[PDB]
Amino acid sequence: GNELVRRAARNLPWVVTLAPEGLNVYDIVRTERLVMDLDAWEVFQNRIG
Amino acid sequence: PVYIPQPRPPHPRL
Amino acid sequence: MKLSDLRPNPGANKRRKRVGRGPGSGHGKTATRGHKGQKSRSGGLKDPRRFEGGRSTTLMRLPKRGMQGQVPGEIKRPRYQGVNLKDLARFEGEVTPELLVRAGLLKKGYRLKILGEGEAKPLKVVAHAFSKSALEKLKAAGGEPVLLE
Amino acid sequence: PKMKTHKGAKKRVKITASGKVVAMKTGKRHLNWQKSGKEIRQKGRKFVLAKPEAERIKLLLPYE
Amino acid sequence: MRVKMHVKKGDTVLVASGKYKGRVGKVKEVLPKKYAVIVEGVNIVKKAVRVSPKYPQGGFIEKEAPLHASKVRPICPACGKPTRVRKKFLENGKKIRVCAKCGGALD
RNA sequence: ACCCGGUGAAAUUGAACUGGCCGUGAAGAUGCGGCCUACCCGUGGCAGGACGAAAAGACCCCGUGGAGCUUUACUGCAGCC
RNA sequence: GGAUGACCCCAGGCGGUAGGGGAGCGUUCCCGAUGCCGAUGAAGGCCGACCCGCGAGGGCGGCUGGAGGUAAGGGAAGUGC
RNA sequence: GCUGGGGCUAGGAGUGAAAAGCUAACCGAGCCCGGAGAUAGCUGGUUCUCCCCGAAAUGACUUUAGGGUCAGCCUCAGGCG
RNA sequence: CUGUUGGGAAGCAGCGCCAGAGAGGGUGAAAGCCCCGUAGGCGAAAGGUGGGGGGAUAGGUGAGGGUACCCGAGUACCCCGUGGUUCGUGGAGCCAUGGGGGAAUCUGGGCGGACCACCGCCUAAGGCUAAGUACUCCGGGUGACCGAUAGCGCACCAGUACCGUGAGGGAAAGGUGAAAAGAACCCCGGGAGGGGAGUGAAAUAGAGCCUGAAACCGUGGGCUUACAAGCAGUCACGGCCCCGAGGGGUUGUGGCGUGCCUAUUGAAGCAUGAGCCGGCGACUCACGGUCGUGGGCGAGCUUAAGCCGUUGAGGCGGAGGCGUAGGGAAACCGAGUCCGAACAGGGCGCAGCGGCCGCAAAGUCCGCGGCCGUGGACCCGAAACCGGGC
RNA sequence: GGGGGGAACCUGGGGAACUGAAACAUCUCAGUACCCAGAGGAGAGGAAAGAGAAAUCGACUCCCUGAGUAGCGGCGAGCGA
Ligand SMILES: [Mg+2]
Ligand SMILES: [Mg+2]
Ligand SMILES: [Mg+2]
Ligand SMILES: [Mg+2]
Ligand SMILES: [Mg+2]
Ligand SMILES: [Mg+2]
Ligand SMILES: [Mg+2]
Ligand SMILES: [Mg+2]
Ligand SMILES: [Mg+2]
Ligand SMILES: [Mg+2]
Ligand SMILES: [Mg+2]
Ligand SMILES: [Mg+2]
Ligand SMILES: [Mg+2]
Ligand SMILES: [Mg+2]
Ligand SMILES: [Mg+2]
Ligand SMILES: [Mg+2]
Ligand SMILES: [Mg+2]
Ligand SMILES: [Mg+2]
Ligand SMILES: [Mg+2]
Ligand SMILES: [Mg+2]
Ligand SMILES: [Mg+2]
Ligand SMILES: [Mg+2]
Ligand SMILES: [Mg+2]
Ligand SMILES: [Mg+2]
Ligand SMILES: [Mg+2]
Ligand SMILES: [Mg+2]
Ligand SMILES: [Mg+2]
Ligand SMILES: [Mg+2]
Ligand SMILES: [Mg+2]
Ligand SMILES: [Mg+2]
Ligand SMILES: [Mg+2]
Ligand SMILES: [Mg+2]
Ligand SMILES: [Mg+2]
Ligand SMILES: [Mg+2]
Ligand SMILES: [Mg+2]
Ligand SMILES: [Mg+2]
Ligand SMILES: [Mg+2]
Ligand SMILES: [Mg+2]
Ligand SMILES: [Mg+2]
Ligand SMILES: [Mg+2]
Ligand SMILES: [Mg+2]
Ligand SMILES: [Mg+2]
Ligand SMILES: [Mg+2]
Ligand SMILES: [Mg+2]
Ligand SMILES: [Mg+2]
Ligand SMILES: [Mg+2]
Ligand SMILES: [Mg+2]
Ligand SMILES: [Mg+2]
Ligand SMILES: [Mg+2]
Ligand SMILES: [Mg+2]
Ligand SMILES: [Mg+2]
Ligand SMILES: [Mg+2]
Ligand SMILES: [Mg+2]
Ligand SMILES: [Mg+2]
Ligand SMILES: [Mg+2]
Ligand SMILES: [Mg+2]
Ligand SMILES: [Mg+2]
Ligand SMILES: [Mg+2]
Ligand SMILES: [Mg+2]
Ligand SMILES: [Mg+2]
Ligand SMILES: [Mg+2]
Ligand SMILES: [Mg+2]
Ligand SMILES: [Mg+2]
Ligand SMILES: [Mg+2]
Ligand SMILES: [Mg+2]
Ligand SMILES: [Mg+2]
Ligand SMILES: [Mg+2]
Ligand SMILES: [Mg+2]
Ligand SMILES: [Mg+2]
Ligand SMILES: [Mg+2]
Ligand SMILES: [Mg+2]
Ligand SMILES: [Mg+2]
Ligand SMILES: [Mg+2]
Ligand SMILES: [Mg+2]
Ligand SMILES: [Mg+2]
Ligand SMILES: [Mg+2]
Ligand SMILES: [Mg+2]
Ligand SMILES: [Mg+2]
Ligand SMILES: [Mg+2]
Ligand SMILES: [Mg+2]
Ligand SMILES: [Mg+2]
Ligand SMILES: [Mg+2]
Ligand SMILES: [Mg+2]
Ligand SMILES: [Mg+2]
Ligand SMILES: [Mg+2]
Ligand SMILES: [Mg+2]
Ligand SMILES: [Mg+2]
Ligand SMILES: [Mg+2]
Ligand SMILES: [Mg+2]
Ligand SMILES: [Mg+2]
Ligand SMILES: [Mg+2]
Ligand SMILES: [Mg+2]
Ligand SMILES: [Mg+2]
Ligand SMILES: [Mg+2]
Ligand SMILES: [Mg+2]
Ligand SMILES: [Mg+2]
Ligand SMILES: [Mg+2]
Ligand SMILES: [Mg+2]
Ligand SMILES: [Mg+2]
Ligand SMILES: [Mg+2]
Ligand SMILES: [Mg+2]
Ligand SMILES: [Mg+2]
Ligand SMILES: [Mg+2]
Ligand SMILES: [Mg+2]
Ligand SMILES: [Mg+2]
Ligand SMILES: [Mg+2]
Ligand SMILES: [Mg+2]
Ligand SMILES: [Mg+2]
Ligand SMILES: [Mg+2]
Ligand SMILES: [Mg+2]
Ligand SMILES: [Mg+2]
Ligand SMILES: [Mg+2]
Ligand SMILES: [Mg+2]
Ligand SMILES: [Mg+2]
Ligand SMILES: [Mg+2]
Ligand SMILES: [Mg+2]
Ligand SMILES: [Mg+2]
Ligand SMILES: [Mg+2]
Ligand SMILES: [Mg+2]
Ligand SMILES: [Mg+2]
Ligand SMILES: [Mg+2]
Ligand SMILES: [Mg+2]
Ligand SMILES: [Mg+2]
Ligand SMILES: [Mg+2]
Ligand SMILES: [Mg+2]
Ligand SMILES: [Mg+2]
Ligand SMILES: [Mg+2]
Ligand SMILES: [Mg+2]
Ligand SMILES: [Mg+2]
Ligand SMILES: [Mg+2]
Ligand SMILES: [Mg+2]
Ligand SMILES: [Mg+2]
Ligand SMILES: [Mg+2]
Ligand SMILES: [Mg+2]
Ligand SMILES: [Mg+2]
Ligand SMILES: [Mg+2]
Ligand SMILES: [Mg+2]
Ligand SMILES: [Mg+2]
Ligand SMILES: [Mg+2]
Ligand SMILES: [Mg+2]
Ligand SMILES: [Mg+2]
Ligand SMILES: [Mg+2]
Ligand SMILES: [Mg+2]
Ligand SMILES: [Mg+2]
Ligand SMILES: [Mg+2]
Ligand SMILES: [Mg+2]
Ligand SMILES: [Mg+2]
Ligand SMILES: [Mg+2]
Ligand SMILES: [Mg+2]
Ligand SMILES: [Mg+2]
Ligand SMILES: [Mg+2]
Ligand SMILES: [Mg+2]
Ligand SMILES: [Mg+2]
Ligand SMILES: [Mg+2]
Ligand SMILES: [Mg+2]
Ligand SMILES: [Mg+2]
Ligand SMILES: [Mg+2]
Ligand SMILES: [Mg+2]
Ligand SMILES: [Mg+2]
Ligand SMILES: [Mg+2]
Ligand SMILES: [Mg+2]
Ligand SMILES: [Mg+2]
Ligand SMILES: [Mg+2]
Ligand SMILES: [Mg+2]
Ligand SMILES: [Mg+2]
Ligand SMILES: [Mg+2]
Ligand SMILES: [Mg+2]
Ligand SMILES: [Mg+2]
Ligand SMILES: [Mg+2]
Ligand SMILES: [Mg+2]
Ligand SMILES: [Mg+2]
Ligand SMILES: [Mg+2]
Ligand SMILES: [Mg+2]
Ligand SMILES: [Mg+2]
Ligand SMILES: [Mg+2]
Ligand SMILES: [Mg+2]
Ligand SMILES: [Mg+2]
Ligand SMILES: [Mg+2]
Ligand SMILES: [Mg+2]
Ligand SMILES: [Mg+2]
Ligand SMILES: [Mg+2]
Ligand SMILES: [Mg+2]
Ligand SMILES: [Mg+2]
Ligand SMILES: [Mg+2]
Ligand SMILES: [Mg+2]
Ligand SMILES: [Mg+2]
Ligand SMILES: [Mg+2]
Ligand SMILES: [Mg+2]
Ligand SMILES: [Mg+2]
Ligand SMILES: [Mg+2]
Ligand SMILES: [Mg+2]
Ligand SMILES: [Mg+2]
Ligand SMILES: [Mg+2]
Ligand SMILES: [Mg+2]
Ligand SMILES: [Mg+2]
Ligand SMILES: [Mg+2]
Ligand SMILES: [Mg+2]
Ligand SMILES: [Mg+2]
Ligand SMILES: [Mg+2]
Ligand SMILES: [Mg+2]
Ligand SMILES: [Mg+2]
Ligand SMILES: [Mg+2]
Ligand SMILES: [Mg+2]
Ligand SMILES: [Mg+2]
Ligand SMILES: [Mg+2]
Ligand SMILES: [Mg+2]
Ligand SMILES: [Mg+2]
Ligand SMILES: [Mg+2]
Ligand SMILES: [Mg+2]
Ligand SMILES: [Mg+2]
Ligand SMILES: [Mg+2]
Ligand SMILES: [Mg+2]
Ligand SMILES: [Mg+2]
Ligand SMILES: [Mg+2]
Ligand SMILES: [Mg+2]
Ligand SMILES: [Mg+2]
Ligand SMILES: [Mg+2]
Ligand SMILES: [Mg+2]
Ligand SMILES: [Mg+2]
Ligand SMILES: [Mg+2]
Ligand SMILES: [Mg+2]
Ligand SMILES: [Mg+2]
Ligand SMILES: [Zn+2]
Repeated sequence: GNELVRRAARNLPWVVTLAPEGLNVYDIVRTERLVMDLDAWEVFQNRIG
Repeated sequence: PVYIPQPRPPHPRL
Repeated sequence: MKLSDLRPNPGANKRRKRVGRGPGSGHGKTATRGHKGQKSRSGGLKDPRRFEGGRSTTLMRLPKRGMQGQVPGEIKRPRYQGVNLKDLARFEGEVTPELLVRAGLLKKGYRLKILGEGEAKPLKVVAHAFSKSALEKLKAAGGEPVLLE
Repeated sequence: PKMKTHKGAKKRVKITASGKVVAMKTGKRHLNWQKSGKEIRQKGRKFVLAKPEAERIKLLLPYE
Repeated sequence: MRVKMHVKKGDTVLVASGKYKGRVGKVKEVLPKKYAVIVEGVNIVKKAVRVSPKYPQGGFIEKEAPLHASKVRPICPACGKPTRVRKKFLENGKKIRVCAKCGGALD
């Protein structure tokens, strides 16, 4: 959810930036490994309840 | 081409 | 699991049938249509559900029956939908119509009528009508019907 | 556009619970004076259309 | 509105690419519409001239061919390096081109 | 018209290495059979065949096609009473 | 047979129009792709008596060409004369 | 009588010493654009490859007869055996 | 930034650096850092806008009690003729109104499907009213959109050339090269064209210009043919030429041999179509249905329009739909119901596999496929009909 | 102040036929095509002499749904709140 962190990471060829409200499977599968906030893991856990 | 000359009539096979 | 690995199960995405694309296909030339009829033409036949080639059709030679209605249309009257006891087996305490819409058992705008199929439970059952059977089963089992109106 | 119901069908036919198509016997609208009792009696009943015709009519009743 | 010339007539530029990469010379002329510049003594080409007045005996003449204006980097009149141009705002409100490596002005 | 110099079309055209008879064949064959005949390629001529060319037969029938016309065919409208 | 296409063995079927059904080839485009092939030569062209495939096709090699092309695995159609 | 110039009358309408003549090189109803991709139970055409199966030209009914509906006959899937 | 191949570096190599900027386009080939950009910011004297923020103005506003003054006239209302509505004369109301007749002012009038009563709803015969809706000449963004026979008719000086009296019809035609360095000068020639010289990485890239297929025309060479019968090939063997116990080209003799497509009972057929080559060219889509199939969930399944977010991120939304009960014309009853007097008969209906947990399934949602209905619905083709113009 | 123009869109005044009903006339196509008037950046509509059964709702417009339901119909083809 942190705007500053997605700002810092956006431009790298190997990083796909995403907010938690945005987590889709295509982006998860497009990428090799997944990295999440504890704050964002809370939203993912909420949306699959 | 734009204009067709009419064809001859047939022989009357009547 | 990467994109190169994502795959529909065998048989989920069938290929289409393409007519008119050559002799090897077995579907070329006449495009699986036969030779030379109304049905081969673009536009085809009349409604093959009704039309019988000009003769009186097997539907139209059957007699009508009952009131079909007339202008100005439907007559508004109380409409009843039934719910058997075996459907109520999932509830405890009370049952009402408003509660059975949320279960998906009773449509909206219909009045509640309990029917006899099943086993009654000691329940409070509020409804616009009861069966001769549902009433007997319900009493004999400790439940409480409440005919509302 | 969505199919329309054939209204001639809805006025002559009913679709039973298993999908049989049921209609009134034909033949006693008139000319009944010299008919049997066995004849009018039996023609007061319904009957089950033959399978190939029933399935045609069921396609005309898309929302029953 | 205008074609963006990062380089003007008269300033010394370095040719950064092509058969003449490394050369240094003054911008003789800027042709905006073609996005090109002529650099002194760079892109020499032979041109056939018909026997005529002004060219009796005819033959050929040495001519300086146009260079894509992207193949050209100005040499800083202070630090002497080639450089990109920045825009510095004077207190006057005017704006000058200024070298990036050091900080000098290139006018 | 013909020959020489100059300029140079056309319909048509599955491809062709395109003969006669007697048969055969969807019933009138250069193309199949059996014979007979026949070296290769042109030029001027004739019109028997290539079921020659041209025109998706006018006749005829067919289509629950069309149009003009008619009347004590049907049903309307104008007009008139 | 071994153990549910992992290859082997024995037996049988395999003329085909309308038509049913199955399995595949290739064309354009998308994801794979901020990748990978590419001036030590892309696509397209022209050859080939070579290799793989029953086939549709795919390779590979030489010439031409001079700047593009695009895998395995999938997705969509203005898809084969 | 013929003729120049200037004008008027048109589409189910004009004009016609009457031929259904003529109304811009085809008039039993002008031309253009539009409805419009009218409708055509008719004719024509319908494009890669391989593998398995493989019809019918009948019956009944039909302003039907070279078109259809149902059945018969082909094919695929699932079931019974 | 440097080196290296190269006509050319952005390719490759070595060492770095920026990134809220690695969207994209250029530059001699393939560049985050060369150029134009991009992210992120900034910006109007003048004109236009200003639905937002503020101010002003217009404007607006009580009770009882009496009185019965006003409350939209050729109108309501009835009848005749019609239109509108789902309503085609129907039991035909309602709204509208061409013709006739023709009121009342709230104890007035209209409506709730002829009509009457009752219970109700509403106040006709004056006007105005933003927003949410439609469209795309116009500007911008973006495509599992086209790529010069495509995409608009027009990438190009096209609604032009040209055709038509006119209304109207209506094309074709893009590309040298990185850079004109677009070939001085000489030779043949009237010119055109060429041969040299010169430019270029490349000149069968030379402007009649990228690539440059096919039909088609020619020059050169290998084999071959003037006693021979032919859907033109195929099988065999032999000769000659080429390439290196084999292969390629050719074809002399022998054998066999009725083009392709279409239509047909039946075609080589003397039945149709086609000169030949290149390119264009015909079963689709949307919504609904019906089977089948791949999944999700399962007495349940599923959202629509919208709302929020994103800027190729998804979520919310349960209104509604299908299913959970059938039978009957219906009232109605209900695991039953309908006919019937019937406790009669008959029609149409009613009832998973293991070990409380697991597999499965009614059903439903989505994807895919075949087929069906509605649309032009596989593509091309009438003769005609109709409207408005010329 | 008007007049004239503007690609579509809007409202009003008029208003076809092919076609479909496998013929055809009522019906369909369709108040569509088109002609005319007017308007504007939108137009129309709009503040109940409403709806229609709720002892209810509260202007109009637009979208979803209700619903191919109610009904309409040579009770045909179809049309459709
Ligand atoms: Mg990024
Ligand atoms: Mg990134
Ligand atoms: Mg990535
Ligand atoms: Mg002729
Ligand atoms: Mg598919
Ligand atoms: Mg298939
Ligand atoms: Mg295909
Ligand atoms: Mg084929
Ligand atoms: Mg077949
Ligand atoms: Mg066909
Ligand atoms: Mg078919
Ligand atoms: Mg056919
Ligand atoms: Mg046939
Ligand atoms: Mg046939
Ligand atoms: Mg055919
Ligand atoms: Mg036939
Ligand atoms: Mg047929
Ligand atoms: Mg059939
Ligand atoms: Mg058609
Ligand atoms: Mg048809
Ligand atoms: Mg009949
Ligand atoms: Mg009746
Ligand atoms: Mg009903
Ligand atoms: Mg009916
Ligand atoms: Mg019934
Ligand atoms: Mg009777
Ligand atoms: Mg008797
Ligand atoms: Mg008797
Ligand atoms: Mg009797
Ligand atoms: Mg009886
Ligand atoms: Mg429904
Ligand atoms: Mg500037
Ligand atoms: Mg200044
Ligand atoms: Mg001589
Ligand atoms: Mg001569
Ligand atoms: Mg001449
Ligand atoms: Mg010629
Ligand atoms: Mg030959
Ligand atoms: Mg000969
Ligand atoms: Mg004979
Ligand atoms: Mg004979
Ligand atoms: Mg003979
Ligand atoms: Mg012969
Ligand atoms: Mg022969
Ligand atoms: Mg023979
Ligand atoms: Mg012979
Ligand atoms: Mg012979
Ligand atoms: Mg002889
Ligand atoms: Mg001769
Ligand atoms: Mg002759
Ligand atoms: Mg002859
Ligand atoms: Mg002759
Ligand atoms: Mg001929
Ligand atoms: Mg014809
Ligand atoms: Mg004929
Ligand atoms: Mg003829
Ligand atoms: Mg005849
Ligand atoms: Mg006739
Ligand atoms: Mg007839
Ligand atoms: Mg007929
Ligand atoms: Mg007729
Ligand atoms: Mg006529
Ligand atoms: Mg007629
Ligand atoms: Mg008169
Ligand atoms: Mg075998
Ligand atoms: Mg076979
Ligand atoms: Mg494919
Ligand atoms: Mg990408
Ligand atoms: Mg490389
Ligand atoms: Mg190179
Ligand atoms: Mg090469
Ligand atoms: Mg390719
Ligand atoms: Mg390509
Ligand atoms: Mg190959
Ligand atoms: Mg190549
Ligand atoms: Mg490129
Ligand atoms: Mg690809
Ligand atoms: Mg792929
Ligand atoms: Mg994928
Ligand atoms: Mg196509
Ligand atoms: Mg005179
Ligand atoms: Mg005169
Ligand atoms: Mg005159
Ligand atoms: Mg006159
Ligand atoms: Mg006139
Ligand atoms: Mg006049
Ligand atoms: Mg006129
Ligand atoms: Mg006329
Ligand atoms: Mg007429
Ligand atoms: Mg007349
Ligand atoms: Mg006269
Ligand atoms: Mg004319
Ligand atoms: Mg004339
Ligand atoms: Mg004329
Ligand atoms: Mg017009
Ligand atoms: Mg039409
Ligand atoms: Mg059409
Ligand atoms: Mg017709
Ligand atoms: Mg067989
Ligand atoms: Mg028969
Ligand atoms: Mg007949
Ligand atoms: Mg006959
Ligand atoms: Mg017929
Ligand atoms: Mg059948
Ligand atoms: Mg059998
Ligand atoms: Mg079957
Ligand atoms: Mg070098
Ligand atoms: Mg470098
Ligand atoms: Mg490097
Ligand atoms: Mg980029
Ligand atoms: Mg970006
Ligand atoms: Mg790269
Ligand atoms: Mg690239
Ligand atoms: Mg770049
Ligand atoms: Mg780039
Ligand atoms: Mg910005
Ligand atoms: Mg900016
Ligand atoms: Mg009074
Ligand atoms: Mg009236
Ligand atoms: Mg009416
Ligand atoms: Mg009426
Ligand atoms: Mg009527
Ligand atoms: Mg009625
Ligand atoms: Mg009415
Ligand atoms: Mg009234
Ligand atoms: Mg009225
Ligand atoms: Mg009136
Ligand atoms: Mg009152
Ligand atoms: Mg009163
Ligand atoms: Mg009234
Ligand atoms: Mg009312
Ligand atoms: Mg009343
Ligand atoms: Mg009211
Ligand atoms: Mg009033
Ligand atoms: Mg008022
Ligand atoms: Mg207004
Ligand atoms: Mg509005
Ligand atoms: Mg404007
Ligand atoms: Mg635009
Ligand atoms: Mg644009
Ligand atoms: Mg492109
Ligand atoms: Mg072109
Ligand atoms: Mg073009
Ligand atoms: Mg081209
Ligand atoms: Mg093309
Ligand atoms: Mg194209
Ligand atoms: Mg053009
Ligand atoms: Mg344009
Ligand atoms: Mg021109
Ligand atoms: Mg002219
Ligand atoms: Mg002219
Ligand atoms: Mg035009
Ligand atoms: Mg160029
Ligand atoms: Mg250029
Ligand atoms: Mg270059
Ligand atoms: Mg000379
Ligand atoms: Mg010259
Ligand atoms: Mg020469
Ligand atoms: Mg020269
Ligand atoms: Mg080179
Ligand atoms: Mg070349
Ligand atoms: Mg070249
Ligand atoms: Mg090029
Ligand atoms: Mg060339
Ligand atoms: Mg050439
Ligand atoms: Mg030769
Ligand atoms: Mg001899
Ligand atoms: Mg010899
Ligand atoms: Mg022969
Ligand atoms: Mg031998
Ligand atoms: Mg040999
Ligand atoms: Mg040999
Ligand atoms: Mg031989
Ligand atoms: Mg063939
Ligand atoms: Mg025929
Ligand atoms: Mg025949
Ligand atoms: Mg022959
Ligand atoms: Mg012949
Ligand atoms: Mg022939
Ligand atoms: Mg024929
Ligand atoms: Mg043909
Ligand atoms: Mg021709
Ligand atoms: Mg040829
Ligand atoms: Mg072709
Ligand atoms: Mg299809
Ligand atoms: Mg389906
Ligand atoms: Mg499904
Ligand atoms: Mg699910
Ligand atoms: Mg399950
Ligand atoms: Mg849900
Ligand atoms: Mg029973
Ligand atoms: Mg009874
Ligand atoms: Mg039973
Ligand atoms: Mg399921
Ligand atoms: Mg079907
Ligand atoms: Mg359509
Ligand atoms: Mg279609
Ligand atoms: Mg279809
Ligand atoms: Mg047509
Ligand atoms: Mg007529
Ligand atoms: Mg007429
Ligand atoms: Mg007319
Ligand atoms: Mg007119
Ligand atoms: Mg105006
Ligand atoms: Mg109107
Ligand atoms: Mg109108
Ligand atoms: Mg009229
Ligand atoms: Mg008419
Ligand atoms: Mg009509
Ligand atoms: Mg008609
Ligand atoms: Mg039509
Ligand atoms: Mg009809
Ligand atoms: Mg018909
Ligand atoms: Mg007729
Ligand atoms: Mg109408
Ligand atoms: Mg106006
Ligand atoms: Mg607006
Ligand atoms: Mg407005
Ligand atoms: Mg108004
Ligand atoms: Mg008021
Ligand atoms: Mg209708
Ligand atoms: Mg209507
Ligand atoms: Zn400096």
